[PDB]
Amino acid sequence: HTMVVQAITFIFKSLGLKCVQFLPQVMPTFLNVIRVCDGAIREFLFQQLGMLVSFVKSHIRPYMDEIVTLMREFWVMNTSIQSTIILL
Amino acid sequence: MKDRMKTVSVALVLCLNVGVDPPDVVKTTPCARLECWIDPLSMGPQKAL
Repeated sequence: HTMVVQAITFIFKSLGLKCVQFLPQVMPTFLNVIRVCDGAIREFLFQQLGMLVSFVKSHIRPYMDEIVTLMREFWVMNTSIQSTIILL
Repeated sequence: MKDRMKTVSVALVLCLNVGVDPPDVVKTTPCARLECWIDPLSMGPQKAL
């Protein structure tokens, strides 16, 4: 998991705004992984999602309806997840 | 109000190069390219202008 996610983030950074064309393929799976992954890596996924959103800016639009729900479901007042969510 | 200077002429200079996106344009889904309540894509590059 970790190496694959890091590779995807690197590719998006290297491509620049050209990477927007890949959102229909990546996001529908990435969010599902967040939904079903183990807690040990969910925090990492939130941090990488943060960076991904930063890279794609206003094109994230159609996915916010689900991103906000994932953010609310896991906001359990645990200091670590709170810091990660606040940065996100 | 003795100073009654008035506008006599208006110059309309348009650079609406329909069909061409400058390289610094971010596109496209929310672009809402509606100008003077016209959507240029339904008419073509000359009629729309």
